[PDB]
Amino acid sequence: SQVTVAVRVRPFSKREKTEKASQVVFTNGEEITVEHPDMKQVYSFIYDVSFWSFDECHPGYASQTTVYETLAAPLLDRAFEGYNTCLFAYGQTGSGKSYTMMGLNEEPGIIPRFCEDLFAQIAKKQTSEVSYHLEMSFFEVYNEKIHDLLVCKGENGQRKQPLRAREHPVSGPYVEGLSMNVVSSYSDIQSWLELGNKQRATAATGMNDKSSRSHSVFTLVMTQTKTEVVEGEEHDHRITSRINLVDLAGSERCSTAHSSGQRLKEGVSINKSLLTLGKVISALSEQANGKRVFIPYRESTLTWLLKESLGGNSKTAMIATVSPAASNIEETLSTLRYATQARLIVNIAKVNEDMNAKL
Amino acid sequence: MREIVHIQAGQCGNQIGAKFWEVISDEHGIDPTGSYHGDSDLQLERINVYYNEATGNKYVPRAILVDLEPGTMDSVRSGPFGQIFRPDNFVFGQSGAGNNWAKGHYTEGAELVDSVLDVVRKESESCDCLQGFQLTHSLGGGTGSGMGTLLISKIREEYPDRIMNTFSVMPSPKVSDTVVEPYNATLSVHQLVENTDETYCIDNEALYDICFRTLKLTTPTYGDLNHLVSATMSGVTTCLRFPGQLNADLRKLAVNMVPFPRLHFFMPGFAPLTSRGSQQYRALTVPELTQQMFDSKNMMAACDPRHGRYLTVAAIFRGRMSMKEVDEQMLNVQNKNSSYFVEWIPNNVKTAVCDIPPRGLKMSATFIGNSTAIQELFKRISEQFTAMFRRKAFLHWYTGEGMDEMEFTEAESNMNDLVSEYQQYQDATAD
Amino acid sequence: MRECISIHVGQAGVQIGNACWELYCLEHGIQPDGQMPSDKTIGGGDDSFNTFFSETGAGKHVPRAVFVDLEPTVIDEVRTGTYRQLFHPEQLITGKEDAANNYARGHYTIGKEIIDLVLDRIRKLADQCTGLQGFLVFHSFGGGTGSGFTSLLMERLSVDYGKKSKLEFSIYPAPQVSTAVVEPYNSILTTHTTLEHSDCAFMVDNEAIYDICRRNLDIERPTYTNLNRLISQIVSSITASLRFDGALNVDLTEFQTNLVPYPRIHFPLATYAPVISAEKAYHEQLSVAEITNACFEPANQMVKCDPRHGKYMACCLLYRGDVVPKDVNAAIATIKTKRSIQFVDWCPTGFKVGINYQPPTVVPGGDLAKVQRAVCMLSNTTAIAEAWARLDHKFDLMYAKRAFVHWYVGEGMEEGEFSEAREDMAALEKDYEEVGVDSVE
Ligand SMILES: CC(=O)O[C@H]1C(=O)[C@@]2(C)[C@H]([C@H](OC(=O)c3ccccc3)[C@]3(O)C[C@H](OC(=O)[C@H](O)[C@@H](NC(=O)c4ccccc4)c4ccccc4)C(C)=C1C3(C)C)[C@]1(OC(C)=O)CO[C@@H]1C[C@@H]2O
Ligand SMILES: Nc1nc2c(ncn2[C@@H]2O[C@H](COP(=O)(O)OP(=O)(O)OP(=O)(O)O)[C@@H](O)[C@H]2O)c(=O)[nH]1
Ligand SMILES: Nc1nc2c(ncn2[C@@H]2O[C@H](COP(=O)(O)OP(=O)(O)O)[C@@H](O)[C@H]2O)c(=O)[nH]1
Ligand SMILES: Nc1ncnc2c1ncn2[C@@H]1O[C@H](COP(=O)(O)OP(=O)(O)O)[C@@H](O)[C@H]1O
Ligand SMILES: [Mg+2]
Repeated sequence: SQVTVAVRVRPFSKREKTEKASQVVFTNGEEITVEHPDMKQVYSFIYDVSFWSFDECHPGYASQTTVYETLAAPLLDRAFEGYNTCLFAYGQTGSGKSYTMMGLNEEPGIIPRFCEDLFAQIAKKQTSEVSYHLEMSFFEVYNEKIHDLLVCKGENGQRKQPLRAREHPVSGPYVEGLSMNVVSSYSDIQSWLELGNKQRATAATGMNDKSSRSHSVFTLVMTQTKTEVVEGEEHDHRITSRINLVDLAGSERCSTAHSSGQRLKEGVSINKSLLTLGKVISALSEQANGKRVFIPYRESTLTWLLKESLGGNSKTAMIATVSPAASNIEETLSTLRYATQARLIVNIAKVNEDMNAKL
Repeated sequence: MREIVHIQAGQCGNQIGAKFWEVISDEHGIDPTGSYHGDSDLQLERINVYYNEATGNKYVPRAILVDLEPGTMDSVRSGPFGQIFRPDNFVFGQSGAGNNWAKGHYTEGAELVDSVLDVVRKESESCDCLQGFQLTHSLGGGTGSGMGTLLISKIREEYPDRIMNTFSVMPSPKVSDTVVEPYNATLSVHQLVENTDETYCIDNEALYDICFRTLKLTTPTYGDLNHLVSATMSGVTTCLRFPGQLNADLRKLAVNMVPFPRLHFFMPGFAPLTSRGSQQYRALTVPELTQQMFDSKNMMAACDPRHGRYLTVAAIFRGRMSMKEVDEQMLNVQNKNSSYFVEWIPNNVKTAVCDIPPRGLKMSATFIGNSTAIQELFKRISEQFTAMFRRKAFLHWYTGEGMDEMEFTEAESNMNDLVSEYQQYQDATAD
Repeated sequence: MRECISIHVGQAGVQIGNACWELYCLEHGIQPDGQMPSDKTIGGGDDSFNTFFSETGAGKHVPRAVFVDLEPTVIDEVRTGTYRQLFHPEQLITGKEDAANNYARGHYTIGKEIIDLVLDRIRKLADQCTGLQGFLVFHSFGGGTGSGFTSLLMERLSVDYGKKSKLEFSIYPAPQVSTAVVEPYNSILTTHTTLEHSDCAFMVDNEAIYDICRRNLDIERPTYTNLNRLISQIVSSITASLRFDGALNVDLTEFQTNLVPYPRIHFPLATYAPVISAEKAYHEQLSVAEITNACFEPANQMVKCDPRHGKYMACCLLYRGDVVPKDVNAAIATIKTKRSIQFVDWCPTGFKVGINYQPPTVVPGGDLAKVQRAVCMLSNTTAIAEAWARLDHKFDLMYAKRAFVHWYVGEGMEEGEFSEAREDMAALEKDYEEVGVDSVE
């Protein structure tokens, strides 16, 4: 019942430092301030958490392990309590995103620490009496069509199989005909992700030869089989849990780069999904404030396939990867203005009527 | 040039089509043969918005008639104005639906739909530009619901940037003309709110009361009700068809009237409706029409809006008039009746004017509203629905043609979620 | 010679042009077929005044104006109305679809593919002038065409031509009245862009003209033409300094130099004092004092904004007819002597006067009346911020729920643009609040 928004301001690249563009993103500790190079207007931003990675010697450094121990481990702890969990990710191409979720071989990200602590606590908590099972699915969303990233298509060309969403009455919604493979060791997970990302939809526009035009969901599902009756072998209460980590595409604005084609039709749906997702997050944050409010989930696909993982006794989180430079300032604020959606205590009024607590 | 296609399904849509063309032909000056007998040159400048052309200036229409039983078609063809429609468009089959939604969406309708698509692509590609399509069906039977919704889905999957505007005769509270109305209507609403840009709900009991109280008729047959529906269809799209002072289009209505994509179910209405012996004792002016429009016993929605709040309003006027009276009277509506409107939008009203009125009236007006009250319809159907699903009354006629008990639940949950979505913007909450 | 290119965008601009060119062709003795019986009678003279018209060899004249709507319901009236033989046939019915009242259709999906023709035709108009340039863009807020296409055209003309005065005789939304409910968003996103490329954009509001036409003209059931002829008289009173002769001339540059102190506050108001009918045309002296006291009088301003809530940063005054400048000096002395007409500490001069020699004309079938002198005032204040504030309130009440945005991203826009425009709009509201402060050592 939370949003737990967060940012991450990367350090300069090598090309940027040789070209020597300006630093503009600063920090007043936790609160952030940014200063347009025209000396004209300053913009302020507050979040529940702020990660700084620009220069090492500054206190409050935000390493990869800091990211894990501050964001991810609570999701795992609440998964073990029998609830579900979701995590988001936002960033335009170049804002240091894939280095954050996946990481590198010598510099891990968030995914591997998550999965390895998963296996560790499995091998710890597990007994001869109790067990743990774990399955995976990994799919994508392109023009609001669902596609499965965990398969190889025929020798034909673009004959991608579009699947269908269906609402179960009890277990909640799901996708029809989705591969649900089994895993026990990280060597399987890396293999599956490598089959995945190479099938994801990518194109070349004015920003880079390699960008992302589709959302990508990575779902794990876990089962506690602590079901052992005293009289004999009989099962009482399995517990299912749904862990979810999604990489979202950027909200490219169609002005500097004329799209004139299918790329426009992708961008528009991508924009729509992001707007609806922010709208949902604001409503859930308000619901956490004790105020009953509607939670529009059927207005998009990525939410309708993730209803039960962002409501009730669930837990959520967001992370926003932005850039420090001035040559990527216009795409930078758009991220931060997209991640202001906590609105915890900002000028709430007060009216109350409560009496007759007596004879 | 803007161009529209009229799809026309069921035993209700085809009679409506006969009347609709019997009205638009008289507004554009066409005879049952095809020829032109008009009086003004404005009357064919934009005839292509609904019609096509021919060899000897016969001005043939654009119409696609998608029944499954030939009865309505064979009643239309041997009729007053059923001699012009392109006989390659009298599409039909056999083995009618039988007031079953499964026999129009899954098994039989698929053995006819591809022909209809081949006709639609023909009637589209021969247009210079396109603005949208139309579809008149009922909800309560098989053909108009199933076949119409399948066509909606496939057409929107083909041409999604264009508009799809559906005029639907939804069921009534008291006297149903079918026993399986809730099931069909609910399974259709599961496929209309997702795949449509604007739907204008219509009911017959409201039309009966509008024909009894206002017009003081004694023997109202369906001709008079379809006459009203045609009068609405016609004044919804004058802005594309004739000049004006503040023109409009269907996209403007579908934009301004639809804050969020789901809540596009609208209450229609027409003015000046008066008795045949009582037009002596009235003044054809703007405020009287504005009074008659927002009145509840003139709306075709079977639903007093005074039970709820107005979200957004579209009033299309016709006649040589003044815009100051329009703006002032709409202001006084926005002001004197604030509790019937929404506050997080300041301006819950827009306008549109054509300076070329109908054939025999100085002025006229048409009304479209997006309210919270229309949930009372859906809230009824669901209460009608589940009582039958909880005991599975008429289920097997729907499972014997390729279904399960899950899709019904999907439709019910979607409709109930929409009810809650409408309720979210109704209760008078103060910050 | 001098020249002023007049552009019209949308329904508002096209109808305003239908009125403005009626008035213009009435002033220069022109006939609706382009010809002139006057030169047939004379055989010479510059009466075919070429600040707006262009000559040919057949005694014919063409206006130096194009108009476009992306909505062919309008232009076909001109092509089959009274004024089809006059205009060049190059009027852009490219309106295969309407702009749907969303900035995104006017600015990207249908804005693109219709502007290169407009640029080519503007270039063909400009290469036929060896002199001044000024783009008088008659456009509108609220709508998608007058917002989008306007913002794109001024943006491109900032590049292709640069140092040339670009003006706009806009139509500002009323705070209560309107005819559209996605109206404010378009206005904000228009201001955010055209705060840079423009030089001075005038403003009117139809609620004010309604009140002005019932209170003074005494007509209670008006159309839009009876509102537009007043704006046409405003435009004529402006441009007569270039068309006709007089004692003090005020070209297009002088407005942008004498009323635009800071660049980001180039948003003045306008008014026209004698709006009396033939009945009230008698019983009244119509001197310069009555006018100059009436131009600063609320309920005769063309925008609903009490100036007394703020101060007057600058003021231009453009007269027509039998005027003795002495009376103007006396009038301005009187206006300065009063105390309910404030002024900034940093502008004691304040006024820019311009005097012509011709009176106005009288359109037949009109409501205004034959008079011996007429006036226009163009004021730059600190008051209309309040009006903008109302817009920047309404936006918020609509934006906090992301209403009417799916129709905007559905044609290629981003959410952030709304936030960027609102943030930019806040930077202006402080400027109008900053200059009103009186300096202190
Ligand atoms: C005083 C006068 O002019 O005669 C009116 C008249 O008295 C009334 C009764 C007409 C009459 O309408 C009806 O008879 C009627 C009765 C019950 C239900 C529906 C219609 C009229 O028949 C209807 C007819 O109106 C039209 O013809 C419109 O063009 C209408 N089309 C048709 O009626 C039509 C004509 C031929 C074939 C099919 C239909 C229309 C509406 C919208 C857009 C285009 C056209 C007119 C002027 C009248 C009569 C003749 C009495 C009214 O018609 C409408 C729909 O507005 C009912 O109230 C209006 C105006 C009058 O009250
Ligand atoms: N003063 C004046 N205002 C007008 C006139 N015509 C239209 N308007 C204003 O224009 C506004 C709506 O115009 P628009 O939405 O721009 O219509 P349009 O000019 O065709 O532009 P689009 O609809 O986007 O294609 C209304 O609020 C009117 O007040 C006119 O003739 N005179
Ligand atoms: N308004 C109106 N409704 C009609 C007309 N004819 C039939 N209906 C309605 O249509 C419904 C019956 O559905 P039907 O047309 O038989 O469905 P179909 O068998 O699939 O074509 C009932 O609710 C009727 O009220 C008509 O002429 N006018
Ligand atoms: N905190 C960090 N530590 C080290 N390198 C970083 C950090 N943040 C970003 N980078 C660098 O930024 C680059 C981002 O690569 P790229 O794949 O373009 O990112 P994105 O996922 O945004 O497309 C990487 O080469 C990475 O080394
Ligand atoms: Mg328009």
